[PDB]
Amino acid sequence: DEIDLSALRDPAGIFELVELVGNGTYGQVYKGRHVKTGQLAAIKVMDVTGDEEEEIKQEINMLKKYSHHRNIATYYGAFIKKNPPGMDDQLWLVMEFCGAGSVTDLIKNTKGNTLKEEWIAYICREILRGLSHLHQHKVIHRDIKGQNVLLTENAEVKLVDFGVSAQLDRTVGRRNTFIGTPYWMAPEVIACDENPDATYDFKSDLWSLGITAIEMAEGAPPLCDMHPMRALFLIPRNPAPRLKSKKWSKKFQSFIESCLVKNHSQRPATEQLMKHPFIRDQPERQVRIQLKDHIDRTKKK
Ligand SMILES: CC(C)n1cnc(-c2ccc(F)cc2)c1-c1nc(C(=O)Nc2ccc(N3CCN(C)CC3)cc2)c[nH]1
Ligand SMILES: [Mg+2]
Repeated sequence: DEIDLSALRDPAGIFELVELVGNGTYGQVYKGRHVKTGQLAAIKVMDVTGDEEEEIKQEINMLKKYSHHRNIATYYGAFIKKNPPGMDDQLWLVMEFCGAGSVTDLIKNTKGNTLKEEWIAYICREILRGLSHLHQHKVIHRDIKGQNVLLTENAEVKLVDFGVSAQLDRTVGRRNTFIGTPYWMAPEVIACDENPDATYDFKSDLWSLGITAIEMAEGAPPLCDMHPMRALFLIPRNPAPRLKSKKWSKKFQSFIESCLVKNHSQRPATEQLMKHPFIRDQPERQVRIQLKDHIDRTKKK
């Protein structure tokens, strides 16, 4: 796990920045086009500062090792633009371009800001397959949310942004860093803010998945109205958030119930959530026509 950012080549005459599509923890993410081929790629540009140096090395290594997986946006390589001595250099991280954008963007471009149970089931399983791969390699994402779940032109689900992700040595290993997006953060993660003896593990990603499912169902996560600091206080003490409507199937209500167990000890693991009827029983690996058509309607207008 040794990266040198000196032997990296200049991106001039290879990739160019077309438009800004989003941002990722540290950096601004662009739609990059290859100068010759016209091949599209997601490119995160960020200043190589001493404060965010080891956190960028962490990301690259994690992407080099695990991004091959079909449910993780594939890392191609890195370039660097040299600013004059004393100034910070621009690091370019090139990656698979997810043409349809984020789950959050699909929600906003759907009637009543609510997705079908069958899309939520499909996406939730693809996220679980991505998380299962990561957790098996002692990885915690620690920032699972609609914004970090992207879709390709083929409506293939991809996890992105390993900027606040943890690499563990031992299987039973634990973390204590208060990090993530407040609305999606698990209670045992939020505990670490004030309590210095509090520790968490991979289970925290399965809570965030639970909130991401509610995000897809209702259009936004629980406590999205109030201030993040006003939300961080209630998550640990309030009862597990549920779906407002009862029109949702009993199996989908059961999946949110399984995901959002506040006590991480009683919470099911990744492999257990895969066997849950909501994940196991779906109409799969061919029939995603509705999604591919839904994003084609967005392309026109
Ligand atoms: C931003 C995301 C949270 N992110 C954080 N960090 C990295 C990243 C990028 C490159 C690397 F090498 C490493 C990390 C990434 C990352 N966004 C992508 C990506 O493809 N994003 C994308 C593409 C298209 C859209 N459109 C919006 C408008 N219309 C509806 C059409 C679609 C929106 C967003 C791929 N990776
Ligand atoms: Mg991949």
